[PDB]
Amino acid sequence: STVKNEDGTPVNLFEQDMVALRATMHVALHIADDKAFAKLVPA
Amino acid sequence: SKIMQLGKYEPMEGTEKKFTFWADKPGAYWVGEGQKIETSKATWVNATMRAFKL
Repeated sequence: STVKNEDGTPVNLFEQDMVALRATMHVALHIADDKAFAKLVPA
Repeated sequence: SKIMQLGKYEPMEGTEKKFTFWADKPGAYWVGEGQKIETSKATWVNATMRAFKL
């Protein structure tokens, strides 16, 4: 649905003879202590 | 019987017989790379024959 033919119709992989690869991953992040980090910045 | 001489026999158990034949065959399309492939269609037709008693 996120790619459209010239005529504006959505791409159909079967009726249009196409192949497509999907890659997916799940990732989670947590800061255990908001105070444990510091930054040096140019004045 | 000259009909039995020239014609084709057909095994017929009942007093009636059914025939079915292809009539239409699908078309074919030139399609550009990645173009939509147009559909096509097959078709058939039926015929029948019945017996009489001498």
